[PDB]
Amino acid sequence: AVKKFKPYTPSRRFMTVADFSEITKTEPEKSLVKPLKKTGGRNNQGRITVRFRGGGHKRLYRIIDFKRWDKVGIPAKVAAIEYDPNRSARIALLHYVDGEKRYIIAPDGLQVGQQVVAGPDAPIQVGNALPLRFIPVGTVVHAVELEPKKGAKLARAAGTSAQIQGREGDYVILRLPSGELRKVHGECYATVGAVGNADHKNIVLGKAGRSRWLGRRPHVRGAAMNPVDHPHGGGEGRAPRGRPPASPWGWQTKGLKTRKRRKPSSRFIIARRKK
Amino acid sequence: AKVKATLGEFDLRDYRNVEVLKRFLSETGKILPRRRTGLSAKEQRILAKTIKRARILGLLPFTEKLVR
Amino acid sequence: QVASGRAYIHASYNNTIVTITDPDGNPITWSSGGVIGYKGSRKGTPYAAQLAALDAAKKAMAYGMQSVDVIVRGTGAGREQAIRALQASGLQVKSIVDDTPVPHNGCRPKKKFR
Amino acid sequence: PITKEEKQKVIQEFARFPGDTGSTEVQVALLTLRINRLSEHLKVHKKDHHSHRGLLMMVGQRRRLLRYLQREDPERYRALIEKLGIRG
Amino acid sequence: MRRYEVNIVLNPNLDQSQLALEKEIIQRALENYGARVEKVEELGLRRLAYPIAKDPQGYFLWYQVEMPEDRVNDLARELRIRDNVRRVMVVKSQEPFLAN
RNA sequence: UGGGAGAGGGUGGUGGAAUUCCCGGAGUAGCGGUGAAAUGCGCAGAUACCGGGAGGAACGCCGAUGGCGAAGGCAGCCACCUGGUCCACCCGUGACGCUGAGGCGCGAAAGCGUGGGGAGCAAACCGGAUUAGAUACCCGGGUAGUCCACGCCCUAAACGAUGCGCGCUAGGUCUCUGGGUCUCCUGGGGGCCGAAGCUAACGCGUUAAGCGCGCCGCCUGGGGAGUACGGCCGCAAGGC
Ligand SMILES: [Mg+2]
Ligand SMILES: [Mg+2]
Ligand SMILES: [Mg+2]
Ligand SMILES: [Mg+2]
Ligand SMILES: [Mg+2]
Ligand SMILES: [Mg+2]
Ligand SMILES: [Mg+2]
Ligand SMILES: [Mg+2]
Ligand SMILES: [Mg+2]
Ligand SMILES: [Mg+2]
Ligand SMILES: [Mg+2]
Ligand SMILES: [Mg+2]
Ligand SMILES: [Mg+2]
Ligand SMILES: [Mg+2]
Ligand SMILES: [Mg+2]
Ligand SMILES: [Mg+2]
Ligand SMILES: [Mg+2]
Ligand SMILES: [Mg+2]
Ligand SMILES: [Mg+2]
Ligand SMILES: [Mg+2]
Ligand SMILES: [Mg+2]
Ligand SMILES: [Mg+2]
Ligand SMILES: [Mg+2]
Ligand SMILES: [Mg+2]
Ligand SMILES: [Mg+2]
Ligand SMILES: [Mg+2]
Ligand SMILES: [Mg+2]
Ligand SMILES: [Mg+2]
Ligand SMILES: [Mg+2]
Ligand SMILES: [Mg+2]
Ligand SMILES: [Mg+2]
Ligand SMILES: [Mg+2]
Ligand SMILES: [Mg+2]
Ligand SMILES: [Mg+2]
Ligand SMILES: [Mg+2]
Ligand SMILES: [Mg+2]
Ligand SMILES: [Mg+2]
Ligand SMILES: [Mg+2]
Ligand SMILES: [Mg+2]
Ligand SMILES: [Mg+2]
Ligand SMILES: [Mg+2]
Ligand SMILES: [Mg+2]
Ligand SMILES: [Mg+2]
Ligand SMILES: [Mg+2]
Ligand SMILES: [Mg+2]
Ligand SMILES: [Mg+2]
Ligand SMILES: [Mg+2]
Ligand SMILES: [Mg+2]
Ligand SMILES: [Mg+2]
Ligand SMILES: [Mg+2]
Ligand SMILES: [Mg+2]
Ligand SMILES: [Mg+2]
Ligand SMILES: [Mg+2]
Ligand SMILES: [Mg+2]
Ligand SMILES: [Mg+2]
Ligand SMILES: [Mg+2]
Ligand SMILES: [Mg+2]
Ligand SMILES: [Mg+2]
Ligand SMILES: [Mg+2]
Ligand SMILES: [Mg+2]
Ligand SMILES: [Mg+2]
Ligand SMILES: [Mg+2]
Ligand SMILES: [Mg+2]
Ligand SMILES: [Mg+2]
Ligand SMILES: [Mg+2]
Ligand SMILES: [Mg+2]
Ligand SMILES: [Mg+2]
Ligand SMILES: [Mg+2]
Ligand SMILES: [Mg+2]
Ligand SMILES: [Mg+2]
Ligand SMILES: [Mg+2]
Ligand SMILES: [Mg+2]
Ligand SMILES: [Mg+2]
Ligand SMILES: [Mg+2]
Ligand SMILES: [Mg+2]
Ligand SMILES: [Mg+2]
Ligand SMILES: [Mg+2]
Ligand SMILES: [Mg+2]
Ligand SMILES: [Mg+2]
Ligand SMILES: [Mg+2]
Ligand SMILES: [Mg+2]
Ligand SMILES: [Mg+2]
Ligand SMILES: [Mg+2]
Ligand SMILES: [Mg+2]
Ligand SMILES: [Mg+2]
Ligand SMILES: [Mg+2]
Ligand SMILES: [Mg+2]
Ligand SMILES: [Mg+2]
Ligand SMILES: [Mg+2]
Ligand SMILES: [Mg+2]
Ligand SMILES: [Mg+2]
Repeated sequence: AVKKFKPYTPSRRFMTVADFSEITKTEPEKSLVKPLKKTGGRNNQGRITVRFRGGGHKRLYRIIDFKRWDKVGIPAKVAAIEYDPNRSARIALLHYVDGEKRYIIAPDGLQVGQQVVAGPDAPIQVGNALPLRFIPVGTVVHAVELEPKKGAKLARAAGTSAQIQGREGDYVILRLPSGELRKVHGECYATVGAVGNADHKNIVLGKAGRSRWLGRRPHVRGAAMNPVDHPHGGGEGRAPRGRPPASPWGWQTKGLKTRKRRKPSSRFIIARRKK
Repeated sequence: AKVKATLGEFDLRDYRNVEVLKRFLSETGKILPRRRTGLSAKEQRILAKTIKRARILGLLPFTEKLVR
Repeated sequence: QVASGRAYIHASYNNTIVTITDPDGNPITWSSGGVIGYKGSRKGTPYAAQLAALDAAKKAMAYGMQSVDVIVRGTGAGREQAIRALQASGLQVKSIVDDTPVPHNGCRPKKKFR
Repeated sequence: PITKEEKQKVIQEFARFPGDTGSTEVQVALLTLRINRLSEHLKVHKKDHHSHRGLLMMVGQRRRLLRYLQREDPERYRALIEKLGIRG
Repeated sequence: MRRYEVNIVLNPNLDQSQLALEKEIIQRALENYGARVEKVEELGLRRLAYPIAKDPQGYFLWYQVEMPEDRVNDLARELRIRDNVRRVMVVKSQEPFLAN
C-alpha cells in the first residue's frame, strides 16, 4: 500500500509515503555497512559531470550480495527485511546455517523466517538462485547476471522482473523489464521471483523539499537561460524552441538514437524495447 | 443408426474409454447431436462433459479434416 | 521435379487462388483469377476459378507433376468448379479434403460478419 | 463445507433434550454456524456478492428467531446469544 | 480427505531409467501432499489424437488416490514442474453412470 | 435425516481452434475489396503454401422451444471456497407468519480515477467511393475503449412494458428435473392450446390479466419537462 495524508498543509495534500509494512528491522547489520562517499555529482577533477545533485540525507551503504553462486548448496534463513536508502527495492538479511550473514534484494513474497538457497539443484521457489539454464522457461526471475560470475546486473529496481522466453544453445532468452528481447548466458545466475516494493512508483513526492532530501537539486530549463548557457536560451519575452530541441551540449533530444552502432553486444540483443 | 443402441452397458462418466467414445464423434470430429446419439437429456451432458475431458488428455480430437 | 504433391485452393467470395506444392509443402507454382487475366468482380466467378486451377495444373505438369492431393479452403462460389478443373486437367487427384479454418469463437469479426 | 460430525456436535450441544432438533436453540446455533463460515468466505472473496444475499437471508433468519425466543423466554434468549456470542 | 483420479502424461521418448526417475518424484510428491494411493493403472504409451509438445505419442499414468481437499491444487502445480511432465489432470472421483 | 439437478457466485490453474505480428523455407504478378470501383497493399518479393516463435481475446460441435439466479445476468476444461433450490422420509420446533415508508446491499452497456495489458474489433478521426451535397449508409486505415486489478458511476425497451405472499376455480399436449409400483401415478420448474370467468378490444386463462384477503409502490389530459429553482449524491459526465 501507499500512505496518504490529510491536507493540513498545502503539500501534505498530495504527498504520499511508503507503507513500510514489509519492514521488520529498522537497524542495519553493522558488519555489512560502510560509509557512502557522497559525490555531489563531481568527478576526480572536482568538475560537475552530472548536474543538479547534492544536499541529500546522509547515507550508509549496505553491502549487498549480487553473486550468490558464491555459496552454492548452503541454505540460509530470512532473518529480517530492511529499508535500504541506496535503492528502490527492499533488502533481506540472510542468516546462513554457515553462520555467514549477507544482504540480498528482497523479492516480492519473501517471508521472514523462510529458507532459501543457491545452486543448480535449488528448488524453483521464491528467493532461490540458480544458473539460468536450470530454471524452467516461463518462470519470472530477477537480479540477473549479464555475464557468468560478473554479478547481478539486470532487474534490480523495485517491482522489476525478467522472464525466460526460451532457450537457444548455451544461451537463454530473457525479456528484460524494458521489453527488450536479449540472449543471456545459461551459466548466468538469477533469483526466482519479481523484486518487491512494487508500489514504489505510486509515490507522490508532494513538495519541493522532498526532492531535496533525495539529493536532487533544482533542474533548470534551457528555455529559461541565455544563448551562452543553452541552445534554447534567450529570446525576447517567452519563446518556443526555434530549432530541433537540444541538450545544453548541442545534441538533439527528441528521438535521436544514441546506442553505439558497431557495438559487439548487438549480436545478442534480439528485439529492442517496445513503446 | 443411433449409437446408444449399437453398444452394451457403458459408462458415460468414463473419460478413458477411448474406443466407446470415438463412436460418438462425427467423421469431422464434432460431438454428435441427440438425434444421432439416442441419449436422453440428462445423459447427453455427462457424455459431452467427459468427451471434452478426453480431448484434453489427447485421446480425442478437437477437430478432424473432412475427406471426400 | 516432383510426381506426387499437393493442390491448395484458397477460394473466397471475391477470388479463387490455386497453389501447387510438393509433398513437403513447398509451392511449385500458383495461379488465380488475376493470373488468367480477369479483374474486378469477374475474379470470383466459377469460370475464373476453372481457368485458375488449370493454369495451376498446366505449369505443374511442366515440372513433372502427376499426382496431387487437393486441399480445399474457403466457401466461395467458384470452389467446386476449381475441383472440377483439376480432375479433368490430367492430374491424378489421389484425394480431396476440405480444410477451411473455423474458429472456436476466437476473435470478434468485422461489422459485416455479425 | 461443514462436516456432518461438527454439525452433530453443535446439534447435540444446543438440543433442549436428547432427541431435540429443529427447536429455537438448535435452529439458531446451526444458522450461527453457517453465518460465521460464510462471513469468513466473504472476507476473502469480497467479490462474491451472490452468496452475500444468502448471508443476509441467514442473518435475517437468525434474527427473526432470536426475536421469537426473546418474546417467549427472556432467560433462554439472553443465555443463547451469550453462549453463542451474538448481540452487537 | 477426498477421492480424486490423477492423470499424468510424460515424454514418450525417454528411456526406462529416466522414465523411472520422473515416477520417483511423482510417487514422493503424492506422499508429501498427503495423497495415499489406492488403485493404479500405468497404460504406458498411447497414440495421441493431436501432437503434444510436437510429439504424436504420450506415456500415460493414472492413480486413484485419497488426499486432503485443500492440498490437491498445489500438488497439481508441483506435478507440472517437470519438463517431461506434459499434462496433469486431477479429477474428483465419481461413481460410473451406466447406459442402456 | 437422506438424496438430486444446474452456463448460480468467487479464487487459482489450464486445453485446443482461429486472427494478428515476427523468424525460416519455397514460390511469382498480383492481392484485396465492391452493386460496380477506388483508396490500400505488392518485383524493396506481396497474396496463396509449409515449419517455427510471440501475444491478447473469445470459447466452435455438445446447444435445446434447455438449465441456473431476486434482478442485472451466467457457457471450453479442472480443482478449491460458496449461495440459492427441488424431491423423499413425515423425525424435531409450536404461528416463530406475510408485506414493507425510511435504511442497507446488489445492479447490463457506455462512462470516470490509478496502475497493468493490448491479437482482433472499433466511437472520434483520415482516406477511397456513392451523391446535387454525404460532416452518413459501402470500402482501406484508425485512437480511446473493449480485457485484468482496485475504487467510482447507479442509468435503460433494468420488459412478462404484468409488485410480493396466500387460498379457491375443467382439462388437452410438448419439455426439464426429482420420488413411487415407472402401464402410469405424484411433486417442482419451462412453453403451447384451451373450461369457467375476465377484458375497450387485442388477448389472459392453476406461470390469470379468473374469483378473493393482506401490505407496499404508482396513476389523475397533451406539451412545457424529467426542464427550472431548492436540496442530497458524484472526480466529472451526471443521477435522484
Ligand atoms: Mg504492500
Ligand atoms: Mg496524500
Ligand atoms: Mg495524515
Ligand atoms: Mg486520509
Ligand atoms: Mg491548508
Ligand atoms: Mg493548498
Ligand atoms: Mg520506498
Ligand atoms: Mg522512502
Ligand atoms: Mg507509512
Ligand atoms: Mg514497504
Ligand atoms: Mg541508526
Ligand atoms: Mg565498521
Ligand atoms: Mg569493526
Ligand atoms: Mg561507498
Ligand atoms: Mg560512493
Ligand atoms: Mg581524490
Ligand atoms: Mg585541479
Ligand atoms: Mg586537483
Ligand atoms: Mg550530465
Ligand atoms: Mg550537482
Ligand atoms: Mg528500500
Ligand atoms: Mg511517479
Ligand atoms: Mg505516474
Ligand atoms: Mg539521499
Ligand atoms: Mg526531476
Ligand atoms: Mg525547471
Ligand atoms: Mg531569461
Ligand atoms: Mg560563461
Ligand atoms: Mg559564443
Ligand atoms: Mg548556442
Ligand atoms: Mg531560442
Ligand atoms: Mg527567453
Ligand atoms: Mg536578457
Ligand atoms: Mg523569440
Ligand atoms: Mg528572455
Ligand atoms: Mg521587448
Ligand atoms: Mg513574443
Ligand atoms: Mg524567455
Ligand atoms: Mg517563463
Ligand atoms: Mg523563438
Ligand atoms: Mg522555427
Ligand atoms: Mg554483452
Ligand atoms: Mg469413471
Ligand atoms: Mg475480387
Ligand atoms: Mg436459511
Ligand atoms: Mg436482536
Ligand atoms: Mg511442464
Ligand atoms: Mg442436505
Ligand atoms: Mg516470408
Ligand atoms: Mg503457418
Ligand atoms: Mg448454439
Ligand atoms: Mg411429526
Ligand atoms: Mg409439542
Ligand atoms: Mg421481505
Ligand atoms: Mg426500501
Ligand atoms: Mg453498472
Ligand atoms: Mg463496463
Ligand atoms: Mg476513463
Ligand atoms: Mg479505464
Ligand atoms: Mg486523466
Ligand atoms: Mg490506460
Ligand atoms: Mg492496439
Ligand atoms: Mg470520409
Ligand atoms: Mg466526395
Ligand atoms: Mg459543401
Ligand atoms: Mg470501416
Ligand atoms: Mg480494420
Ligand atoms: Mg480520447
Ligand atoms: Mg483516457
Ligand atoms: Mg473522455
Ligand atoms: Mg435486460
Ligand atoms: Mg426478453
Ligand atoms: Mg420472470
Ligand atoms: Mg418502467
Ligand atoms: Mg405507457
Ligand atoms: Mg413491492
Ligand atoms: Mg423417476
Ligand atoms: Mg407445470
Ligand atoms: Mg393461451
Ligand atoms: Mg368463453
Ligand atoms: Mg376486474
Ligand atoms: Mg373484435
Ligand atoms: Mg395446465
Ligand atoms: Mg412459476
Ligand atoms: Mg386490465
Ligand atoms: Mg395543463
Ligand atoms: Mg400537463
Ligand atoms: Mg435533472
Ligand atoms: Mg435522466
Ligand atoms: Mg439544481
Ligand atoms: Mg427512476
